[PDB]
Amino acid sequence: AMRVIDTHCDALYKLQAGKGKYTFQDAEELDVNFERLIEAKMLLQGFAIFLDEDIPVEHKWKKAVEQVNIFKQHVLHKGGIIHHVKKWCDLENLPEDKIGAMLTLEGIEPIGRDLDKLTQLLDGGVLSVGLTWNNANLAADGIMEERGAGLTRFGKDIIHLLNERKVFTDVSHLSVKAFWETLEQAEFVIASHSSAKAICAHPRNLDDEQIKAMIEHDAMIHVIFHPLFTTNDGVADIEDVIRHIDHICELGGMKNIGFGSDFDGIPDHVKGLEHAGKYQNFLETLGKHYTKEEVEGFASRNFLNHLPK
Amino acid sequence: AMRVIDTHCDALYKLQAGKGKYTFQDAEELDVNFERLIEAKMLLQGFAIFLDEDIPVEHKWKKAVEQVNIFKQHVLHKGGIIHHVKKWCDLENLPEDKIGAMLTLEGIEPIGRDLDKLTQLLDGGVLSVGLTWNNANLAADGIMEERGAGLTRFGKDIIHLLNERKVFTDVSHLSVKAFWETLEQAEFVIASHSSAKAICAHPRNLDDEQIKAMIEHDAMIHVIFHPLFTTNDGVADIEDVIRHIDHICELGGMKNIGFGSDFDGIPDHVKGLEHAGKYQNFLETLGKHYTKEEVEGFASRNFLNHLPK
Ligand SMILES: [Zn+2]
Ligand SMILES: [Zn+2]
Ligand SMILES: [Zn+2]
Ligand SMILES: [Zn+2]
Repeated sequence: AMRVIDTHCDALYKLQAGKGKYTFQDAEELDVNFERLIEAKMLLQGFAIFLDEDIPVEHKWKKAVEQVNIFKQHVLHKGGIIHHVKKWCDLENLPEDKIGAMLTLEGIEPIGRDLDKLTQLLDGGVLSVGLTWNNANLAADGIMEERGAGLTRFGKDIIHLLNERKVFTDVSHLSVKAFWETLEQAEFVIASHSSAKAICAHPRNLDDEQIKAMIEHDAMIHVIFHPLFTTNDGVADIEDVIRHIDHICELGGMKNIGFGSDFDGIPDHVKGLEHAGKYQNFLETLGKHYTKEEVEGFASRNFLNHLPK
Repeated sequence: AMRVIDTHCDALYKLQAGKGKYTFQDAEELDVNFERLIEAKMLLQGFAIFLDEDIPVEHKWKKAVEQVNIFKQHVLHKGGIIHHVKKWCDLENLPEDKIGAMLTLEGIEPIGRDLDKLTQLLDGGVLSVGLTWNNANLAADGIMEERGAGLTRFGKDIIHLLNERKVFTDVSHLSVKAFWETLEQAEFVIASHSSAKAICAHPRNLDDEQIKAMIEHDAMIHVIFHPLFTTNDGVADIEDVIRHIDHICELGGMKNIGFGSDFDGIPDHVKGLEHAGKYQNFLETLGKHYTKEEVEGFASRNFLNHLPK
């Protein structure tokens, strides 16, 4: 039984937007639903808290908390199997029949200038935080901001707290400058859903020096199943995804690769990776390029070897 | 009788903080109150919209609308004499017995990332906009942010809107980088309350190169009545303020100088200038140093030669 850790899906965002017309148990419009987790044989799934950039700055904090309660009410205890991983020890002591679920924060927009709002979310079980989504915010510039500046003092204050609380600092949407400053400050670095710039040149992807630095830093790179970041022409199959894994391995990152699908946040899908239920198929295909020992590394063992401590 | 244009006071912030306790007509706590505007022979006073940095992000818009309402309800029409300058033509056509009052925005924090909220403020009469106060925000870094970055996409979009609406872009608290990028983007530039760094080396002040650039751009520099920005030692009298005026004149900016007191935002005052009712005393001292025609330039004519058109 090849169990799977996936670091990033947008199920919370989709449920929230759905206004009840979607049930987490079996909605077919959700790449990540309860049935599809079982079928994926998930060990752990990360659920991102993420608000539309058009949610007014003064409603952000309320809508975030709402997504959290959607998690607590809809996702948790589903079928008596979904278990809340609120701390890394909850993960290391999870049963074989239970599936772990954790919360992650995709941009700090919901917290304004307030570190107590962040502390609240951390007390709620948030185990990974990305300072930015695509845009400039109070902590740093995201990757689509042309200015591409690094961290503010507020940003550094945030990371200092993440370090203190054994929470991942997620660089996936971070500007190039922010990424580098973050590596300097953060103790536990992850890229929750990124691929390799050398294979697909989207600004969102990691260049070779950044990948080497991640490896050197002992950080995790979780490759994304989004075709816009997989191939330059934006149309991709499973083999295309594998070419990104190949690239990171050739840079020496065999032990630093995991999966970060970005399921439910995908406008278009990779052929054969249409939803979390297609996971074991993906692993079988992967298994023609990598030993089972290596695939298990990508699937869960690398991540489990990199828990904040 | 020489009339006075002053581009910047914090009466709205004080009024709001006073929680109804301060009457605009004559409160001693208000550096700019009605009786003192009369004594000053004010022609036009700028009223800044400014929130404590500690106001949570989700309440900023509300607190700002509060200040606009304070302006409309406590300031306008007082004595049948205070007249709303909502557009520049209201200023050039002010009836003889009237005193003009205009709104300005001291940092774009209250609008979140919503350009429409800015459009509302502009429609309500904001005629000058500083992108930042001291801190990083969604538009640019302020002068006290270590990162010291320039304009974001949002900041550039704001300036385009200000250009189109014939509104001043105010660089008084902008980071050095943001200052230079703003001179590039903004059609109508002002420093609503800033002095000369060569005289007083505070980081908020303008160095000779910046001043020469302001003059070249045909921008207005309004000298401040804050001791902290007036003398290196923080203790100042009227003659100390005049040194800044002299300095700018020497750089060739006699026609680009006006006044920006920052009254009501000053913990300790320039001796002799403790409130707006001392303004004529100020002009009397200027008159030792400059012809009457030159003093009228600083007091109002210069600003009146620089209205956005
Ligand atoms: Zn997302
Ligand atoms: Zn995303
Ligand atoms: Zn102010
Ligand atoms: Zn100020």
